[PDB]
Amino acid sequence: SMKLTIPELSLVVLIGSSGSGKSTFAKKHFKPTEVISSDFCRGLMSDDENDQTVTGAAFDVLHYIVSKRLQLGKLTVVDATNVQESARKPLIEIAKDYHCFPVAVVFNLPEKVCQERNKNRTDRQVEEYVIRKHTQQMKKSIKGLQREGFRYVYILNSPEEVEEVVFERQP
Amino acid sequence: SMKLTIPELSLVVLIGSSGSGKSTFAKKHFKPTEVISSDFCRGLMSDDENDQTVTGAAFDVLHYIVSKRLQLGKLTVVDATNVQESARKPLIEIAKDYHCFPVAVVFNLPEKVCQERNKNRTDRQVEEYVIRKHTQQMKKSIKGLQREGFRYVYILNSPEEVEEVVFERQP
Ligand SMILES: Nc1ncnc2c1ncn2[C@H]1C[C@H](O)[C@@H](COP(=O)(O)OP(=O)(O)OP(=O)(O)O)O1
Ligand SMILES: Nc1ncnc2c1ncn2[C@H]1C[C@H](O)[C@@H](COP(=O)(O)OP(=O)(O)OP(=O)(O)O)O1
Ligand SMILES: [Mg+2]
Ligand SMILES: [Mg+2]
Ligand code: NA
Repeated sequence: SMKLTIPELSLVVLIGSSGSGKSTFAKKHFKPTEVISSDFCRGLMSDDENDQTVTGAAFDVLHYIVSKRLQLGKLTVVDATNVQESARKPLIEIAKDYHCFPVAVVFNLPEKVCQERNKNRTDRQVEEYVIRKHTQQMKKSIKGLQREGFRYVYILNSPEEVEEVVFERQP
Repeated sequence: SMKLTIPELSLVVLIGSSGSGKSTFAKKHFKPTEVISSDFCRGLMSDDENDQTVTGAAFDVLHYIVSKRLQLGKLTVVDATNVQESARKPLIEIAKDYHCFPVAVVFNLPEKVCQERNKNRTDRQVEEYVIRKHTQQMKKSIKGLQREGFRYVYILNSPEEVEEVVFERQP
């Protein structure tokens, strides 16, 4: 197993393209209420599925909910693409403000893997250019993550490594 | 500052080319007794600085000294180049055997920075080809370190980042 150590009070930031398996991973490894997804926050603003017209509001709500959970000392996982630096920075700042370790878990999978899983999704799907872009952004992000403020940086380089993951929480 | 978290009982493996500043870094951050260097272990086998028959035995001696330290629950830093997988493999196994976290600290510095320090060294120097080879090996090593068994992988990408390091011994 790939043992990934996280402190009992952490902000776990999932980083990966649409289709990289973040929400699948989150559900496998964490309790439902520990996981806050951008999709869930969008659904609070709109009964339409994946409504793109409320994106700004959805992410504001995500930040707010995350900050309130950390305030109460509760480990939180952020389930969003997080491939842009502008997306990760507020999470880092929130974590620092609540004296919580931000942790990066990166889904460094080949583009083709996400493109392939995308075409077979039942919930929703995106165009191929979106996953190409997401994958480029993710790859560009990897080097600078520690410097951005992530205390622990876990890069998963293949589906097998993702599968093998086991989290060890330390209090 | 770049805060790098290490458990109280860790095997810290320095990874970097000759000239990358490993020994200097080890001296700044750790106690002299905590640090076991390949140069020291060679010295135990020969006063002759240019002996290559000694290398195997000196690595055996280093592994054993590290083993006995970790068995005694004493944090140990391996000050050797460690740019080859065959050199890291026994270190990881040793850490695992004494239920210690192996930590990788990688001096991901440009070849030219290492070559220049080496030129300016007054204690002992290596040939330029050695540093060219180390740097390529260090670079090829980065991606696989987590998979090799390192529990925390810390990549230092510039002299400034190296200089900014603060170790935090919490877990
Ligand atoms: N390890 C896996 N092996 C095979 N299929 C997988 C794996 N993980 C996820 N999938 C499938 C489930 C889905 O149909 C599809 C996308 O997974 P999902 O977890 O929704 O990605 P995601 O949450 O990263 O995308 P988005 O960012 O669009 O929410 O891939
Ligand atoms: N951060 C730094 N800034 C400027 N000069 C440095 C720095 N670190 C080391 N040096 C200089 C001092 C030494 O004369 C020279 C080599 O450093 P040293 O710590 O001996 O490297 P090393 O331990 O990685 O080499 P080797 O693997 O050959 O033992 O470089
Ligand atoms: Mg998802
Ligand atoms: Mg040295
Ligand atoms: Na130093």
